[PDB]
Amino acid sequence: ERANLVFHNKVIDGTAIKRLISRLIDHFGMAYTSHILDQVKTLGFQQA
Amino acid sequence: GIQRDDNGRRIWRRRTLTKKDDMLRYKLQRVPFVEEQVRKIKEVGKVMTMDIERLLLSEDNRFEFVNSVAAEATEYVEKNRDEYGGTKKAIFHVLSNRVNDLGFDRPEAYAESDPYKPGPGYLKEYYT
Amino acid sequence: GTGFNKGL
Amino acid sequence: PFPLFQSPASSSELESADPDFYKIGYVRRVRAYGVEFKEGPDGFGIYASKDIEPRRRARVIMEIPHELMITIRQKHPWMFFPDIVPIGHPIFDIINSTDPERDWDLRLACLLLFSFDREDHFWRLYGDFLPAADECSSLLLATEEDLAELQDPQLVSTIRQQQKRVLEFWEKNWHSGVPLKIKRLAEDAERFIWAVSIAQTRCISMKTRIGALVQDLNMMIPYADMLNHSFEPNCFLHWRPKDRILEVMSNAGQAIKKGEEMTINYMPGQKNNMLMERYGFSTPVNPWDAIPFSGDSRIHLNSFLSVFNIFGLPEEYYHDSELSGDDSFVDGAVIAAARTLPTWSDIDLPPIPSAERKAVKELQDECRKMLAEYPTTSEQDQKLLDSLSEARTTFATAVKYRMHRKMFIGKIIKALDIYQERLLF
Amino acid sequence: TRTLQWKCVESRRDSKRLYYGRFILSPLMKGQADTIGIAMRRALLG
Amino acid sequence: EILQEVMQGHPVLLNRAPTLHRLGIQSFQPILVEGRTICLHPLVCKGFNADFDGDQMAVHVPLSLEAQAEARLLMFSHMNLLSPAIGDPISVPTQDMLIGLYVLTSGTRRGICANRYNPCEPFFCNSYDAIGAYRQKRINLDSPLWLRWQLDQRVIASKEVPIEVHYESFGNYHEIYAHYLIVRSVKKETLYIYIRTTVGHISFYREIEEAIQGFSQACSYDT
Amino acid sequence: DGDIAFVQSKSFISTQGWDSEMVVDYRINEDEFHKISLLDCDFFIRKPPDPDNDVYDFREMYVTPPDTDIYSVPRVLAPMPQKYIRCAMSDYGCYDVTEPPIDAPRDPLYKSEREISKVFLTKHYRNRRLNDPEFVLDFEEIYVIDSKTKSITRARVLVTVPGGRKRDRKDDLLVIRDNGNSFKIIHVGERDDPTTVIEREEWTKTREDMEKHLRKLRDFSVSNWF
Amino acid sequence: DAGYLTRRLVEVVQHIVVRRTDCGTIRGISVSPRNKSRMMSERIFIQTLIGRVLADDIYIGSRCVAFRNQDLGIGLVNRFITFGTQSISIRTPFTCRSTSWICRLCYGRSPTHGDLVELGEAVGIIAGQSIGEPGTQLTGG
Amino acid sequence: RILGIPWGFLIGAELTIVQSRISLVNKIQKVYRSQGVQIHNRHIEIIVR
Ligand SMILES: Nc1ncnc2c1ncn2[C@@H]1O[C@H](CSCC[C@H](N)C(=O)O)[C@@H](O)[C@H]1O
Ligand SMILES: [Zn+2]
Repeated sequence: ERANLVFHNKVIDGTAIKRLISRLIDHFGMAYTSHILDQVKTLGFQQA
Repeated sequence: GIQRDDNGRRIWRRRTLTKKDDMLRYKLQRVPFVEEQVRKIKEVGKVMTMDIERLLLSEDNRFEFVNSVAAEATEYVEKNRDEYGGTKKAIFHVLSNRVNDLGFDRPEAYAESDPYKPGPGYLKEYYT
Repeated sequence: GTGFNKGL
Repeated sequence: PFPLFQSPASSSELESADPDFYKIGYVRRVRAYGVEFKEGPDGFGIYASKDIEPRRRARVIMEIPHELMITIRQKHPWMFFPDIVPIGHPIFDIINSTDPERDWDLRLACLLLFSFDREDHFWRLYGDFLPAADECSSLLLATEEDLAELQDPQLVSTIRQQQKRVLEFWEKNWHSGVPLKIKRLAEDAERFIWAVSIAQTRCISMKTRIGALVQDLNMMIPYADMLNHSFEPNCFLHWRPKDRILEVMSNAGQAIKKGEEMTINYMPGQKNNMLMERYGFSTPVNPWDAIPFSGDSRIHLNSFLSVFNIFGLPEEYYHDSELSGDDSFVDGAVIAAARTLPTWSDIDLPPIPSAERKAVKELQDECRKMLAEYPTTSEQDQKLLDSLSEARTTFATAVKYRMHRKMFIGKIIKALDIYQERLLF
Repeated sequence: TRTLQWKCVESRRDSKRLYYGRFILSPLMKGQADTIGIAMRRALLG
Repeated sequence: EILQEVMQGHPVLLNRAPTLHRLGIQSFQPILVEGRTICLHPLVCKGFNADFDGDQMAVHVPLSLEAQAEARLLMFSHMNLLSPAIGDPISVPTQDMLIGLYVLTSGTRRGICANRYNPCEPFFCNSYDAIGAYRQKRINLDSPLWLRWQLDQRVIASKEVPIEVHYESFGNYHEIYAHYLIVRSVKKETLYIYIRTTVGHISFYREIEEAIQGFSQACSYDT
Repeated sequence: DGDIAFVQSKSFISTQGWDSEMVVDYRINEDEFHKISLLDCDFFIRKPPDPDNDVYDFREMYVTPPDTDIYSVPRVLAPMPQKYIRCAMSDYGCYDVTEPPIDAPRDPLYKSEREISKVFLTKHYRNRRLNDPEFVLDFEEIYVIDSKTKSITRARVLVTVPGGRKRDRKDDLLVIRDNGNSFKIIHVGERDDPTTVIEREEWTKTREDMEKHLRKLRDFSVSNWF
Repeated sequence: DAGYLTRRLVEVVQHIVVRRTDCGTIRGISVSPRNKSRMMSERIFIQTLIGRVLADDIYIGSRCVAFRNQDLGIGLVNRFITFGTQSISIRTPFTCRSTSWICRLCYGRSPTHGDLVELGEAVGIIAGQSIGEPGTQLTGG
Repeated sequence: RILGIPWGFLIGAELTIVQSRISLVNKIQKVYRSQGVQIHNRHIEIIVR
């Protein structure tokens, strides 16, 4: 099932990512966001 | 209401979606490249994490839930002392059973083996 | 927490 | 025994539902586990896709998110959850100008018509799977031809009383001076009658906790109304408050076989006249159907209860299957006889078989009279239905209601017959 | 004790234009598995 | 081997002696690791304020089955993501994790920073080709590209009228927005959408979408 | 040529030459009118019967706030036609993709809605039907329905295609620009790439911003651009 | 200094635990959005009303938009601002009919779990740490 | 002195209590909001209570 996210196109920063985590928790729950954080952590570390 | 043809069989109007749903075409697709993620999640143990929350969704107080789990886990170990010591844990068996009670399928106590383990003396070193 | 009431 | 050697490759009236029916809900976080929707001449229905092996606790069958439903408080003030009516919308004045206890159906009909007009509302899609004016079995849509055939002055008077109440409400609130946003909801009087019929035949009252607030809501849950009614249901409705999900859960420790229909009890205990008035259907196995009877003659119900393996208090009358072995005769219909029949009982006083035998025929002597009161017989009506090929569905239900009542009289005649002879042993 | 052998552990075909396959190579001495995996990935992609 | 299976499923409590927050003590699932040092997750090292110029933690193993129950079900990091002070996330990416994401979403150079002179790009049918082309060094991370968008309008851009509408005489008209191109028609209702973006935005969007799908498939309640 | 059948109805009430900011007491039959829904107003244009809903009658038009019954008279700013014409209706606006607050569970992460600020009615050449093999849009006659002013006008269109009124319409390419105010007809072979259109607008904006940023330096007057 | 302040803060409320569902109070702190914006920002005014349990019904004309003992979300709070109501009474620890404990409704919605607080939560100690933890975080004229 | 014995102290003390409650929370929130620290009023009202 396709997830109805929002295609962030401009930029993400400390405040932008913090809002996204807040919205992901309030929509998918902490179990989903805990996995999303790990994928985000790997993506951020890899591209850095 | 009731309508039948010459043969006597009943003919009814097949209720079908007359209009068109936009979200129908935007959600039936599935991503093809999550084989490594789903394998990692099961191996790590995050599959129980979702199950733990799922049980809490139908619960009223999370402090009563853990007390009930601990009480049932103590009951399990008393009956079968020589089962919940190693690869199987008493608490994990309770969580797996409670998910299976809802009608879903999980491995017993979420226990997983290592199919690629070469020998008995070889233990999987973790790449820190 | 878990000690509220007596666990029952 | 190899799969290649084995060559695997009835119920024709039931066909699998349109895949879009589940898909339009599936995209809205609606999950049905182990069940599938099938449709037929009678209507929709949920049938198990596999054997449901019983577990320690109830098994989840279906989940419906709150945002897909239409909910209104049963008690004033009328607050709508998943709020769809905008502030200042004229439809709220129509809703607020209703009887607080008699017009619950009208307030749901206004929301139902309002939801169909809204473009973003889910019910504008789910409304296509609702039965039409002719397909709906509600007696509110029936005319005098079906009502006269119903053969029940009390039930007909109530139905015709509701028709006047609903029609006059439309006349008051859908005159020529209404705004177009209100007029387009009910372009003609007939549509509003259909809206009330859906509201009456599909409302599910339930006490739900939404956030920190607990209240009684006249809900309009989709995919859950499709569950048919049975006084011995195999599943029930449970409201999960943390995620605002309505769970359909099969009874704990009960096995459901492949293809078995999943049913819930719309009402705890009611007579067929109430079901016809509300939902427009009747069940011959209703354990609450009554019949007027003279109190002069009575029997020992304890003997009557035991001979059919009926146990428990009258509030919890039920039949034991394994004790009876097969006993194809006993059903929910004879359980109602244990209540509606005049009976006597002392602490432990045994009955007199001859006196009961003197009274069983006397009891059955009266029982033949009510069947003679109705000009048609139980088999005559069902034979007519098979011969009938072009008529309104409310006509069939009216036939069924009098047929079920006649059989209910016919069932107890046999019930007293077997009871009388079995009393000797 | 063992010799360097390979085997396909997973193989899925959940499309007509999407095939999946997982392969194991073992035993490998320290540092060789990374070299083989890096070069094979470059060969597979381009 | 016995120790490896014993720790499996038995949570332990990690405590920072100069305790700072409620997260100063927390429960993790231990895994036997090489070396003589305690490896710790980078995200939780911010909840512990665990600087890596020197730090030593005290670890306690719950013994009673009740203690092991509440350690796993109340103190695990996957159930404590919001700080009770105001209700804000605590495991927000920081340091080079935030730098890497910032670089990904730092899109194309625009205007005078992209062209030397006043003007006065590849089209990808799906995001997989855009990622694949990036792997094959065909395009850069910040190089602009057009992505054929099959979903609905989803990108967050400033609500502005199209920069320019190319209305063909046969009924097809293209609407050039600041960030996407929409091809509508009068005869038909095709509604073709092409998003002007980079691989970085696609990679970031795909990472979130794959994480959700990967978690859903692993926790397959449908079966 | 190809004039549409000038039929007459019974409810036809001509609104031409009426005050703009005044309402009409009576209520119109929406079935007889084209319903144009915009962000700030709902626009009604008389709809003569036709196999396809392409014929417009600008003799009587009404403007109302969105989903309201109190009709009014639009601020006509151009000589609207007195004959039935076939107009291709294409909206002009923006997508308001927003992130609503999440309070209820499973609330949408985003809310994508399209806001219409102007609507363009492009007359079919010789009132030819869409199904006609010789169909082509006559870009000379374009009418703009502005939501903000609740007014309808005629597009000021500049024709740059060589050939004059006798040119071949198949090579025309209307270029709407400047918030739906500048209409220019160019040859299809001169179409700008969508990448060029975006870069051209970005280059102009950033160049002006860079100059203002550098203007505050005290050696700006003795510096070059490059 | 902050560490010393934490010990005093947690001690005064170490005994406060959510022990009852609804204490049955009727008095609620009344807040109005029209006399407040003159001093503080509107954004923080939302946070004061987020997670609160309404102590009385709120009406807009004959329309009822919120009920007693109903949790306040961003959707309800934004509705109040748009339609300019002023008689907003909410349940706060000030309105609870106790000082050795606090009920779920009077406290409100737990920030961590996004739902009504659960019985037995050591909510006093949480409040103490929520204030002491930011302790280590606290010209042109 | 304006009100009687059973209500001179009843609402008089309440006025001091209520006025102090709103005053105390404002001053405490003034420090934290100035320093860019976001703390819900619940954690402060419990202390003030
Ligand atoms: N047990 C039962 N026996 C007969 N009809 C039933 C029934 N339960 C429900 N119905 C029918 O369904 C109506 C209630 S709404 C239930 C949905 C309906 N069964 C459908 O197929 O769409 C009743 O008015 C009656 O017509
Ligand atoms: Zn209280």
